[PDB]
Amino acid sequence: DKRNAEYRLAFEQLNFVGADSKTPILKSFIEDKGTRIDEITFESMIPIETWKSYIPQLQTSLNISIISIEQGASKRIVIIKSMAGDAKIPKYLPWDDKYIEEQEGVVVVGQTFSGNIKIDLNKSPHILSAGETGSGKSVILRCILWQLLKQGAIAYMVDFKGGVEFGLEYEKVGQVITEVDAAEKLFKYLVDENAKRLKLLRESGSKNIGEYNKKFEGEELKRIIVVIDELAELMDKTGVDDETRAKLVRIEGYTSTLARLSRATGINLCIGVQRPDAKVITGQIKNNVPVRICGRFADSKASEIVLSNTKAKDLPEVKGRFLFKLGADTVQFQAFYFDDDKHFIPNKILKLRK
Ligand SMILES: Nc1ncnc2c1ncn2[C@@H]1O[C@H](COP(=O)(O)OP(=O)(O)OP(O)(O)=S)[C@@H](O)[C@H]1O
Ligand SMILES: OC[C@H]1O[C@@H](O)[C@H](O)[C@@H](O)[C@@H]1O
Ligand SMILES: OC[C@H]1O[C@@H](O)[C@H](O)[C@@H](O)[C@@H]1O
Repeated sequence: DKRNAEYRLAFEQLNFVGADSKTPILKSFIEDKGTRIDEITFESMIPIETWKSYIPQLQTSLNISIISIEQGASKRIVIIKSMAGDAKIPKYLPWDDKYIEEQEGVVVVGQTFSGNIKIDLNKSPHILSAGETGSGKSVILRCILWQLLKQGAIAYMVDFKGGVEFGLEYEKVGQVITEVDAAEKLFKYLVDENAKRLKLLRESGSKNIGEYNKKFEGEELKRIIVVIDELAELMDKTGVDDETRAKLVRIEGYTSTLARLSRATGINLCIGVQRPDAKVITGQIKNNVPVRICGRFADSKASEIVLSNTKAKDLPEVKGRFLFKLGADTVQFQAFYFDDDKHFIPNKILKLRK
């Protein structure tokens, strides 16, 4: 057993032995081939505090990035959460207009171990971005929005916090919705537009809008991008009056309809969530939004609501580091940093539209 031998040598070189004069014995090594976050279990007579003093050295000796070291079942077992030293992903990756894909509908959200995370909205039509305050889960949505705007999409932005998350500059490129009445009128219009698009597809014998657009020289349907800054603002009906609750009941239905039926019509939903709750990230939403982008959560319950797994509690504490899920994949990636002050240039969008 080569690996066991290598570790024994690395610890012997450090004279890293317990009160029994024994180097740590390797017990388990559970590896995640998607996130590249391993779980390394050891049995030693060495206190956890000595292991933590050796973090810098142990990283170089074992050639791993240590995320955490913690005590297990007994004060004789330690668990190391780590990534291999050869599993390099940047800790900082700024956005560059060079990452924009020429293929209409394709977006790039960041970098994984080998290459970029690309989402084809013609295949995976909706994106859910989950993350706590200061994670950068909204930076991802504005990045996606930028790329789609650069490809000539029509945009709608939903933020009931008076549109702070999308100021005056965003209003030059699209409609910023800040009230429940405007959201109800918007979502009703979106369900109706979607229904008109479906009948165009059925009538013309087209599989998607791309095919329909080939058939009609001057009647081209544009991709509609809808950015919902906070899903809970639409889904939580508590503490509102009878009238407002009924408006939110109806918006919940329009959103369900859109997520389910807007697949080949080019009407994409990019939803932000801060607090994973099954009353917000509903069975209907989860079943119809294939892409999940997830920041680090301390509670495995929060991660299970978003990803149907506990991997988001294992993420490194690096700002911009996220998990990407599409079907069977739960992949670690460093999101591009889309800085509004440097990167959101509204006049480039207005020039390209002609
Ligand atoms: N992709 C990223 N790469 C590096 N730093 C990032 C990234 N995203 C955000 N940050 C930083 O982390 C902090 C996040 O704050 P904001 O930029 O306001 O994020 P946001 O996208 O609006 O996210 P929240 O969840 O809604 S506060 C800032 O100090 C950013 O500089
Ligand atoms: O869904 C497609 C994506 O799958 C991921 O597993 C890969 O790491 C990405 O590079 C790719 O774009
Ligand atoms: O909010 C609904 C309205 O959205 C606008 O962007 C459209 O141009 C209108 O036709 C529509 O009635």
